[PDB]
Amino acid sequence: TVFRQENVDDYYDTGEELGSGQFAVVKKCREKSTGLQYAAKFIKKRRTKSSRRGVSREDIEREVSILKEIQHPNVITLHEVYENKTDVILILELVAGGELSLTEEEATEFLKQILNGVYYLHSLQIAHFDLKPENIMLLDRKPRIKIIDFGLAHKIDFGNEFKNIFGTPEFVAPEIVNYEPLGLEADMWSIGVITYILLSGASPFLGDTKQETLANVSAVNYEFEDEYFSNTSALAKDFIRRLLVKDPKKRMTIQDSLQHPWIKP
Repeated sequence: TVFRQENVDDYYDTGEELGSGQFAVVKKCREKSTGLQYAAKFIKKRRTKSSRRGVSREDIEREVSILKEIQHPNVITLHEVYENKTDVILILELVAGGELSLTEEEATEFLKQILNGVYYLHSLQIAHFDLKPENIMLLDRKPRIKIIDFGLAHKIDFGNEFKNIFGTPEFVAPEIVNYEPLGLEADMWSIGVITYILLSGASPFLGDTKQETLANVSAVNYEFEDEYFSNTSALAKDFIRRLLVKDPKKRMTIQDSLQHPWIKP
């Protein structure tokens, strides 16, 4: 699939930088025709078939196709796509409040929005595969959150996928660490990690090196530290405990998480 090949600078003016990854930079921008503001994500293309630098066209097209499907208040939306020889430029909804220890009411206020967004995605059989605090942004810093960064997202048409998929060690599920088939359940593990950090300020599996962290993830090597959780409700801990489960089949689903007594009204 091809994208708009006019010069993006003829239609948008860029401003301050908003975000910056391995092969992508995000710039605030303004559409000349409407004055409306967006975030332009410049993704570097692979230059050769076997290069390791840049993002493969297959991966860029997958991200664009998924983004085109989504319209939900808790997930970033895609406005336009441009391209040239060096970059694909996604014109994305501007999320300007930056990245997301709290009281349980504050934590559940944000968590519920995360769950609503993930419920939408999983209902469409979209696994995000990169859920982590860095990918949970606010619109204005009770703020509105937006799930961002669909660079690892995959449609899960057969219940699972078996691809080269691997995010940030602190947040990946054991099946990712062990290179097993992956489904929607991996996102639910990541939500459990996010909830643990939201309530305590501490990362449940983090070791001194990436390999240690991954070994901890695979072994489900975490515990609730009393110094961090002494005033946290047992129901909150129950919610986390039913997500940080090694067997994906025994882990709470997104629907389970919405009906759990800590969440359900």
